[PDB]
Amino acid sequence: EVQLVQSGAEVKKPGSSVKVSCKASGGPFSSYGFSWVRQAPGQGLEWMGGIIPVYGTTNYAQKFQGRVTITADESTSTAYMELSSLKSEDTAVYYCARDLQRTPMVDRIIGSYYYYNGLDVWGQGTTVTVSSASTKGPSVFPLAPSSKSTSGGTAALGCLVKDYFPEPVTVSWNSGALTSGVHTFPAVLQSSGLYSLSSVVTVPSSSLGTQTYICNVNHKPSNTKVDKKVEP
Amino acid sequence: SVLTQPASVSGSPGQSITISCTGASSDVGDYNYVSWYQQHPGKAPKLMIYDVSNRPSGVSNRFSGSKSGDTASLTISGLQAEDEADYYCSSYTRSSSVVFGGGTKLTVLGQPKAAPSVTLFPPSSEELQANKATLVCLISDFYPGAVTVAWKADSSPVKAGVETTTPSKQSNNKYAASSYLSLTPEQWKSHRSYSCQVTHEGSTVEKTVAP
Ligand SMILES: *[C@@H]1O[C@H](CO)[C@@H](O[C@@H]2O[C@H](CO)[C@@H](O[C@@H]3O[C@H](CO)[C@@H](O)[C@H](O)[C@@H]3O)[C@H](O)[C@H]2NC(C)=O)[C@H](O)[C@H]1NC(C)=O
Repeated sequence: EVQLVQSGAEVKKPGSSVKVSCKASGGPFSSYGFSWVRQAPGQGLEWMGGIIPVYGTTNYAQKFQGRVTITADESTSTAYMELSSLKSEDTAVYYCARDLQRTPMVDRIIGSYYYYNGLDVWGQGTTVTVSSASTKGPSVFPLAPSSKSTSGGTAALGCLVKDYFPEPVTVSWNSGALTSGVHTFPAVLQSSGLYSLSSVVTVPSSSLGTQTYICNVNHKPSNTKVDKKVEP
Repeated sequence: SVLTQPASVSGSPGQSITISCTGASSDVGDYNYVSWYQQHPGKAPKLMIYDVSNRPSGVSNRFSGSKSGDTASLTISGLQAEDEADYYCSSYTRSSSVVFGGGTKLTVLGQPKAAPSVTLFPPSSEELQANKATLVCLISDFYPGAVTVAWKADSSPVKAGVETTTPSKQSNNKYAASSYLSLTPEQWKSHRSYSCQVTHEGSTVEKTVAP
């Protein structure tokens, strides 16, 4: 079968542009229509444009006319989508998807010609985050456990990862040793444009004051690595 | 041209269900390039129906499509738990060259309820030394993923500085969410206590911290 391989994730400031590649790692490429569909988080699918490489023709949705450009490379079997004048509303997952049937033979080719039977082969998607915030390392604060070592049952402790950008961050406990009861929550996007999340472990109360608990926060975009010891 | 789709449909296992695209059928002598897609979270859409009554190889015969007038319909027979996903319809017109519908979230009912396990943390001493304060309220293991959070300080509701995430499915088919309350160190120790109330399906669980 056919596989569509897309480029990695992208982060852009507003007003800039982004170009996503779509490598058709299979047979079809030449006589097949390729479409570019984006999907905002928690929203519906939106088609931006399509291209037929053999005919050198493109068709763009009226919403993206003027700032979208879809090109093809017949040699390497690769498709491209370039979106300029990026706005924060363009933050979405961008997919490239081939059509299901070979294009029909068109003797009189319209420059905007395109066909659509159905997109059966899709790529893995490319996340494009359009913000205006700058890269910032997070401040890591402990979340001290409420209960004591004699209160019985289980206790909860964690770490607060505040005011960082961009995603993602990774939080381990005891250098990857403590993996049970760990619940790292999805980050929140504040009005300032920075993210904030928390990760917590549900530990036996009798282990408080006996087992050392350390959270390992790693934010690669800012080269920030913080080891914070959480104590009662 | 816009294709309208029900925002949500719900059925039980064994039940049959019909979603309905109610957009493009236009342009009388032109043909109907109508198609349907299924999309699970974090994965690419999957072509289930095209060409409106046709179905590609490998797709279960429980899915079928039809169209009457300006309304197309996707019928799913013998609902299974794996069918719970998002569904979209599409259509090619001369005017607009494809239009993906708004989408329909299909829910497979019958699953048991689950009250949320809530943990609330006071601000650290290390954070207060930096002249900042943040309350961490963590919501875990509730079913389904619909919940709302209200913060209070000594029975008085507070709106300023509340940042709440959207629910997300865990690895155990239950959902999780977190809420953050930002405060100055004066507002934290001047008040008597702070509470995070998590109301889920009318049942409210509460936790309280104090300096
Ligand atoms: C005949 O015409 C076609 C256009 O229909 C020419 O194709 C073009 O081929 C060049 C390479 O020969 C492609 O350039 C490449 O661009 C990528 C970046 O996308 C770059 O990394 C490569 O190093 C290379 O420069 C070009 O994209 C491609 N254009 C299209 C529209 O497919 C072909 O070269 C022509 N051949 C002759 C003999 O005239």
